[PDB]
Amino acid sequence: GLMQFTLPVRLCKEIELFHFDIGPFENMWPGIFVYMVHRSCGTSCFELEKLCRFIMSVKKNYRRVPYHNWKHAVTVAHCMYAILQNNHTLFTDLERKGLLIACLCHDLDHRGFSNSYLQKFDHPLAALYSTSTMEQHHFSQTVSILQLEGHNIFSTLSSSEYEQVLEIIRKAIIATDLALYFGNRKQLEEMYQTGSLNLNNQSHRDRVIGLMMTACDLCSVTKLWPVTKLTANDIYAEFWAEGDEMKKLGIQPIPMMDRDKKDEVPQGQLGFYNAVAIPCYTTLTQILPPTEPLLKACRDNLSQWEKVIRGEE
Ligand SMILES: O=c1ccn(-c2cccc(OC(F)(F)F)c2)nc1-c1ccnn1-c1cccc2ccccc12
Ligand SMILES: [Mg+2]
Ligand SMILES: [Zn+2]
Repeated sequence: GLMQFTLPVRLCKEIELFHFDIGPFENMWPGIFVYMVHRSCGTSCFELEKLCRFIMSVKKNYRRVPYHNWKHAVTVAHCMYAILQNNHTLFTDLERKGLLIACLCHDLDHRGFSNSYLQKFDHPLAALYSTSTMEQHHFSQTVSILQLEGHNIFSTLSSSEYEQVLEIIRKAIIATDLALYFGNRKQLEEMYQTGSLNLNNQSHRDRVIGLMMTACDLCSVTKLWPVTKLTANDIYAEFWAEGDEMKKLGIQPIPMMDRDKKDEVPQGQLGFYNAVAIPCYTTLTQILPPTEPLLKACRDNLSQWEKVIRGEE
């Protein structure tokens, strides 16, 4: 109860910023996460012993893939922590508890393959869940680990609150299906411009939480250029592996995933910042003004990719 997790000075300060990188020391990421729960939610909200057992089982269930790994889980949870701390009074005690857990678990047991590949391979998970295939898996895994012994970190919640928080986590995880993002932002933009957006409408909160989730999940594009540049390697290493597996099924993959078309990447990153990332942080800044740093940093990197194309690096 009196055991305040503290970080070294540079981490204690840099962690409050949106562009924080959690660094190369795996063994520190669990301390970083707990520190974020304690600051974001209270020393009270979870039982330190049960939390630690839960974190470690979740770590154990992320795989050794180039990008969709434990480090991504904790990076996405850090961004969410940054948003919650910069919007201190907009969110309930339960949302804060559930949203940091949703992010840590959002990519549980990812193998580095898109829903498309699962469908074209005819993976058993594609029979079980037709849409948002991996995302229903990730939630289903979160529920599994919650149900292990000494792992129920929500035990002190009523039956009501327990169902509300698991329903926050489910929508949160589902919303990381980028196919769902496009229509979700369209609707939030229209509600905001015609002034009908209302954070008491549970239907509207749900949409806003989904957009935060897209924003946290994309947050590699909001880091300082050297971090963004080096993460793109990890992202594309998974893309090229999936393309290889597409070719193995007798299917020319889209160029994004074709490793023979490495040369087309910088223009592909342009597409994605213009079509996906910039729109995402624009609409999110309109709803939650204090998240502006993510937009600025995203623009900064869009600009860094244009420099790549113009042979200035
Ligand atoms: O640089 C990029 C170029 C293209 N896509 C992309 C486009 C279209 C569908 C798409 O998802 C799919 F691969 F499942 F098909 C990814 N994403 C990124 C990117 C930047 C930061 N994160 N990130 C992501 C990399 C890999 C899975 C991501 C999943 C969701 C959001 C961002 C994901
Ligand atoms: Mg995912
Ligand atoms: Zn993710």
